Amino acid sequence: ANVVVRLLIRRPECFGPALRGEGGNGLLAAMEEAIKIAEDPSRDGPDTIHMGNAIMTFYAALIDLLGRCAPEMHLIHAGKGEAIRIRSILRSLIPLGDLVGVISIAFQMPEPDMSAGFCPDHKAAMVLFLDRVYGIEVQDFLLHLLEVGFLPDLRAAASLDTAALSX
Amino acid sequence: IQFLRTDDEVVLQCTATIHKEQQKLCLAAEGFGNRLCFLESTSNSKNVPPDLSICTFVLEQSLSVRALQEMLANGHRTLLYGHAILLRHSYSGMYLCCLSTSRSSTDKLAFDVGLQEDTTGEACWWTIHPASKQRSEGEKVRVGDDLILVSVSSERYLHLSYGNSSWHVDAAFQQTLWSVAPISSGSEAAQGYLIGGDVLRLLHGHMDECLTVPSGEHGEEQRRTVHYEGGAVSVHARSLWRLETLRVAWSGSHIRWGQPFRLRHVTTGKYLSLMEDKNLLLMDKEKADVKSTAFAFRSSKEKLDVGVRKEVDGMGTSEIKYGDSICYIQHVDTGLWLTYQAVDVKSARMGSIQRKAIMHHEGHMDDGLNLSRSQHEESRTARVIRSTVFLFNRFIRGLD
Repeated sequence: ANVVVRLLIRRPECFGPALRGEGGNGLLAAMEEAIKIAEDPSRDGPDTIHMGNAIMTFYAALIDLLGRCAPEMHLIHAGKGEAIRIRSILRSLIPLGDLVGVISIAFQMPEPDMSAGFCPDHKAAMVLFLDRVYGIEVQDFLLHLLEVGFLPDLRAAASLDTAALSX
Repeated sequence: IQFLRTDDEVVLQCTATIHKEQQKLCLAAEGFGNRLCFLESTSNSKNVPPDLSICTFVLEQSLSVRALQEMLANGHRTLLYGHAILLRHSYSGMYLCCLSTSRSSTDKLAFDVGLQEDTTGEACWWTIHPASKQRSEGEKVRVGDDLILVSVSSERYLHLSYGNSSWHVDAAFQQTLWSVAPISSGSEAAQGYLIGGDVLRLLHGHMDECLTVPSGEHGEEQRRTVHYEGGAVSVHARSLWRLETLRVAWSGSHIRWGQPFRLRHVTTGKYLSLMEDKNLLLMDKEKADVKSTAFAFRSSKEKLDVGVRKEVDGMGTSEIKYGDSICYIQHVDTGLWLTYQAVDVKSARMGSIQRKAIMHHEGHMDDGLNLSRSQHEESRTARVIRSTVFLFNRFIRGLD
């Protein structure tokens, strides 16, 4: 994990251009535009590679890699200094509000439609990154996150009778 | 071949190639009033001089990263590649460190670099690495080597970020050249002898006067005038001068006869300048020409030698005393010499006793310039006075 962070910071171009660069802001606008690419067929092969879905999977994989690259479950992080250093590096490199906005998108719940778009597994990487990098000991933070990015998805999951489309 | 041994004054420069032109920019820190660092242009020094006083750093400790972490979890050395150094600013006395806030919006991940008083923490330490394959870790660093510094805390590179007006150095992930120019090697600085970059003043053998300017009761146009004054002015803030040498390397060496350097008024920040239509006055840094503002000291009255010394790379020879060293000011362009006048007519002779300075060929054979260094305490007091009057005047104008 440590050498992975060292190499990724030595070559910053490994990160997506919308995150890393003097250009794009971050994951929020990146995934807004990704949803736009998935919706608009002018940006694909006229089974084709959905460019928006590809961007979404790349960013989700990067977030999951960073989250699993987070120092620890705070076993050694309590007494270590290098672990705190790596965790601070991860925090300062990925804004928290960006992650909150990414989680709070509230994808639709569908007759079937296509899963080559904003898949529910994309937010799993964000949840893992939050759990392993930032964590939850703050009451109003937990309540705000639940109110904004968790309740709509919970309601969408619960409002199911027969049309079992996405497990 | 000279090694960088600890307890020496150094200057951290870098080379920037922007807009298809090359510039040499130094690392500077004001110290009092603000914490963040900025840039001083040693290049283009022919009309705008660089403030070498606030660009000087001293290396306190040179330990391994590992010995550093042992000390954290708890003697003239030689610098080795791969160690971690502690850069204390020469003037302010604080320490260079990696900050936690960011001002340049162009870098959302980089950190700023500034000064802090406390040595506790990994922010104030900078590990040192070579910039060439011929030099590896564990090697001694010579003068002029291509060095690069990484923050121990954030593991971020001492990057020279670029902006339209945001010319900062930040803690980024892209490397940038950093060269170390020696100033004072930390060797035996001969006590009682003049050293480059000092803040001192001049006195007379049988007059007890100093070359000063009018006090703050008048406007700065009136303060631009230069004269001699005695009495309580012997120990004041406006009676101090700084010898700013043109060279950026070994500027804090022993100053010798005939070499050129500017005289800076610490209280006002202006330099002594001459146009032939008038006498010498004080003017700001935006037009400080080398030929207009360069001077020297001679040990006699003749013109036997002018262009005899060109450059000496090192501490130099310890020649000029302070007490028993009768120096004579000589301009590099006109070769005119100091003279005291009697402008105050007999009608006002009993009042304010000021005898103006006119720089002339002949002079009087009674000058006897005896040098006297001002202590670090009042030199710092004078320069912080200059900084605070500048800031307060800016605030006053902005609010008015």
